[PDB]
Amino acid sequence: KILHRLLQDS
Amino acid sequence: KILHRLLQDS
Amino acid sequence: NSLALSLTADQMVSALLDAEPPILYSEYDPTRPFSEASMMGLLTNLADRELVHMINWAKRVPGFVDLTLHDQVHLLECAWLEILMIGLVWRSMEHPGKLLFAPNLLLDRNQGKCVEGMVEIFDMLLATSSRFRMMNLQGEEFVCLKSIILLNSGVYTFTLKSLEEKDHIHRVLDKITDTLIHLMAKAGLTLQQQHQRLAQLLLILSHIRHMSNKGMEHLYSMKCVPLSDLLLEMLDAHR
Amino acid sequence: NSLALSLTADQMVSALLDAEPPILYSEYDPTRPFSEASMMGLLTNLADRELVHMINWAKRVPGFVDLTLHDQVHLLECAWLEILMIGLVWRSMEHPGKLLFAPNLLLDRNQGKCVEGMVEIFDMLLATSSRFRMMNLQGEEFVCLKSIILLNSGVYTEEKDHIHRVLDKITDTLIHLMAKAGLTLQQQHQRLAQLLLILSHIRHMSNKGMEHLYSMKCKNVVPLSDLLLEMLDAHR
Ligand SMILES: O=S(=O)(Oc1ccc(I)cc1)[C@@H]1C[C@@H]2O[C@H]1C(c1ccc(O)cc1)=C2c1ccc(O)cc1
Ligand SMILES: O=S(=O)(Oc1ccc(I)cc1)[C@@H]1C[C@@H]2O[C@H]1C(c1ccc(O)cc1)=C2c1ccc(O)cc1
Repeated sequence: KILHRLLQDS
Repeated sequence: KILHRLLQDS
Repeated sequence: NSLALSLTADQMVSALLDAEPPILYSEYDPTRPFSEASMMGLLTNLADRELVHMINWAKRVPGFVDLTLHDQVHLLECAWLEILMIGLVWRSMEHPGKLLFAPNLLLDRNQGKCVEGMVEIFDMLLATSSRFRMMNLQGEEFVCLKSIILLNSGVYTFTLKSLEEKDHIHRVLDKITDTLIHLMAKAGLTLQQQHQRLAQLLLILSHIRHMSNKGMEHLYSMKCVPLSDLLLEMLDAHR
Repeated sequence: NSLALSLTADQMVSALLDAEPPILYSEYDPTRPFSEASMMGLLTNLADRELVHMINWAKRVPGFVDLTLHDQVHLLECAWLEILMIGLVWRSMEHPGKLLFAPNLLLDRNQGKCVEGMVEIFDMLLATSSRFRMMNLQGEEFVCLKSIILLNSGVYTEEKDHIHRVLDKITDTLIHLMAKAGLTLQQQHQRLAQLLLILSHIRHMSNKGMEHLYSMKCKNVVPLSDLLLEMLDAHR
């Protein structure tokens, strides 16, 4: 999931 | 319709 | 001059309780193991008979007969499945993991899988029933919530006269709001607890709407078990 | 334990106000979108850029980061179109009869007729926007409603108690704004009920709008982004 990666950024 | 008649029945 | 804006909260609860429709039985017997179409035919047979009771329950809701016949049709067309679900959820409070469609039809979460795509609706219904159990929902709160769905679910979906009708619905809704707060005051909840519980109740109506829209989706796709005549008219209103 | 519970009412409002995403602009092609392709292209491009700000707005919602990563994914997947719609509705308050998708992109229901099935959602959006304008909805009330949608629209689909405590905390915050604004106790619980009932209609609009979105995606009317496509497939 792309949403997985974007919820981890910093 | 059916809902029309039952709403005005009696 | 309407009588809905004239009643008191105690007289409001009394009216909604008296107007409650009965709990209908199913045509189910455990001797015949149902299939996908067999269970779907039972729920269709049950919900069709409930609609007749719900239509006559709607008349006895304070303020509903003060609307045009075309507007009464619209509210029921948009809210009928919501009304059925919150009734199902209310009957199932004391049966964890089960949905009490009828006193003789107590379906398990595993038995809901006997229809493809039904499991997700059952889990949302079960989660909703569990929420009413944790909140210890009162029957006087249930009748208020259920009548709120009738007046609120189709109020923003409909002329200077058409706007004059929506003004009356909001007056009745604000009255039912007071009635709920009145119930929570008699129970002894503090002011902070009344605002929180009131928000909890109305936030669940958002989920009941979600379940109705999701369920309505599959309902006008399986028809493409045969549906009832009145049930088809309720479905065409959602296309 | 979460930091949201220890936050006060005024501290809850400021955290929600500062976490607000910015109002993004549409692509600056001067053509008034009257086709199905250009309409859906402008809205898809806009919605995809807003989703990135929404993911970062959600992280700054008190209590959201205190959830498991899977729970954060579930809530945003359920509520993302609800968040966008109530954003569109709030921006469009001071433009009755119009929908301010962007400062440089204003639509009326006539343009909604150029996408077969778009006009029904537009009317509901316009009526929600008018209802917000008649209630004199405040910005501090709007941010409270928008985060309520985030935490509540996926709570029933340990973690449930935390969400319900934050939801209650936001409830106290709404009443706090109404008490600070001078409303009477009857006016406070009546306005509270009105605001939360509109949330039921925002859910209805999201579901009816989601239907067409994962149907026009199957028709491939406009090439959707992978992110917007993953947010769509989450709704079956
Ligand atoms: O929304 S429901 O789940 O409808 C479906 C059905 C199939 C699928 I696949 C998905 C959803 C819908 C909820 C419940 O299961 C379905 C159903 C039903 C309703 C109408 C009907 O004609 C058939 C069933 C029920 C029902 C609920 C409360 C009642 O008091 C009575 C019935
Ligand atoms: O429900 S919506 O109108 O979407 C449709 C689409 C087609 C039909 I037919 C019907 C409805 C949906 C709501 C609004 O119009 C559509 C849309 C959208 C969103 C994503 C997308 O990819 C396309 C449109 C919108 C939007 C709202 C707020 C925003 O900040 C940004 C966009």
